[PDB]
Amino acid sequence: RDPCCYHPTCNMSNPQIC
Repeated sequence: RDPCCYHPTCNMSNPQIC
């Protein structure tokens, strides 16, 4: 998966992935 989507805040900061 995208690295950030395993790390909430990261993907909150990148809705796009997750």
